[PDB]
Amino acid sequence: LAREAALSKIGELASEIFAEFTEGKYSEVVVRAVRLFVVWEGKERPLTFLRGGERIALGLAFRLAMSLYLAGEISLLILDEPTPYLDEERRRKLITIMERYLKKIPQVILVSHDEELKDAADHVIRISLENGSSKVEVVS
Amino acid sequence: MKLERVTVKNFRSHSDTVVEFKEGINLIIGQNGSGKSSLLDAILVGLYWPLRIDTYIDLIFEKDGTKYRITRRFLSGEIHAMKRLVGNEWKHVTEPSSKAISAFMEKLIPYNIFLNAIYIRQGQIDAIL
Repeated sequence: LAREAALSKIGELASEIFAEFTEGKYSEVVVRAVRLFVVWEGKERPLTFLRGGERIALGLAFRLAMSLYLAGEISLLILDEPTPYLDEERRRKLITIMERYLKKIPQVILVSHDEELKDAADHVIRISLENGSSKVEVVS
Repeated sequence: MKLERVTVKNFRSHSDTVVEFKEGINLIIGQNGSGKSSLLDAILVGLYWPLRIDTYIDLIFEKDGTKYRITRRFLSGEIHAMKRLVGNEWKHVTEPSSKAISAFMEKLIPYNIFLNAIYIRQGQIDAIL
C-alpha cells in the first residue's frame, strides 16, 4: 500500500526526532491509519498518557518529520506561536528543544509571548504597542 | 530559503515597522495585540498575495542563492513588483502584476510547501494531538 509506506516513513522520521526530544524516554511514534501512538517501555500507548512538555515535543516532532518527508531538508522554520499555553514543564521542554535542536537549523523564526525563551535564542526583538502603534526593540 | 528583511507600513497596528532576520534562532517576543502576529501575516501577504488571511509591504528573501524582493502597495488600486538582486541593482523577475508574481512564486516556492514544511501554526499541532 502506498498510503502505508508514507505513514510508515513519516513515523520513522517522527520516531527519531521524538526520541531525541525526550532523551530516549519514548522509542518511537506509531502512525495508525490517522492516529498517533507512542512507544514507552516496549508498549504503544495513547497520547492521553503524555505530560504537557511531551505533548509539545510530539506535535513538533511530527511537524518536523513532515517537513523532512516533504522537502528533504529544513532551511527555514517559522513557529508562529504553535504552543501559546506554557507552564513550567512546557517551557523547559521548549527551551531544551531550542538550544539542542532548533539551533541546528539555518534559520528559525520563533514568535512567542514568553520572555524567558530569550536566553535560548540567537537574535531577539521585542514588539509592543506604544501610543497605538507597534514598536520594535532590538534586544539581541 | 531564508528571510532577510521586511518593512511594513500602515498594516494593522504597524505604522512603520522594519524587521531584520538573521541566521539561527530569531525570537520575536510580544503580547497579544502587540503586532507580532500581524507581522507574520504581512510576510504571508508579501510572499503569497493574493490570499485571505496606503498599506505598504516590502520583503527581501533569499532562495537558491538568489536574493529576491517583493514590494506591494495597496492604495484605490494596488501595485506589485518582484525583483532579483544583480550586482548592485534590482531587476524585475516578471511582469509587475499580481497574477504574474503569484504564478512565479507558486513555481519558486509553492504555497503548499511553505505551509506544510516551513510554517508551523497552533492548528497543525492541535490536529496532530
